[PDB]
Amino acid sequence: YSSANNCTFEYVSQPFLMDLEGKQGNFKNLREFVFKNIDGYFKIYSKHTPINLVRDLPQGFSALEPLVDLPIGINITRFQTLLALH
Amino acid sequence: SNLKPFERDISTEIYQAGSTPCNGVEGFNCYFPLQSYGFQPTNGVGYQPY
Ligand SMILES: *[C@@H]1O[C@H](CO)[C@@H](O)[C@H](O)[C@H]1NC(C)=O
Ligand SMILES: *[C@@H]1O[C@H](CO)[C@@H](O)[C@H](O)[C@H]1NC(C)=O
Repeated sequence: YSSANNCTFEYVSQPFLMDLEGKQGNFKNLREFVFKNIDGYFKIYSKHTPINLVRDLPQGFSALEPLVDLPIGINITRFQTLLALH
Repeated sequence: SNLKPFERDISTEIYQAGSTPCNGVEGFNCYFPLQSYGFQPTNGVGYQPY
């Protein structure tokens, strides 16, 4: 983006530093999320786990902890992802 | 349509009583969803702001 206009909410967490430079191969971290909207509350659950696997999803039980509950009240029908290009 | 609890309907689409295209026009079956009251200190009890 190149703008910021008519904002009704902003949140920023504490700054950290993570992998940014270009790498290609087996993935190292699987970060799973659940996004749901209940009565205007946007509930985000997630779990980050180490992996050593490039192929399809590993089989194995893993529970997702809750992390965020955002009161937004927006009628959501579509969504899109954001990809990083080197 | 009606609203779900705690829905904030900010939309300003042109309401149609019957069925006709509307493109921001005020016409027969092309009405606005936005309406207002004119509150004056002399208006009736049921017409005062709360
Ligand atoms: C956004 O801000 C402008 C101010 O120029 C205002 O006129 C407009 O109603 C606001 N809301 C939207 C949805 O654009
Ligand atoms: C949300 O928007 C869609 C239009 O894409 C509409 O059909 C639907 O009724 C809206 N939901 C509510 C609760 O108004």
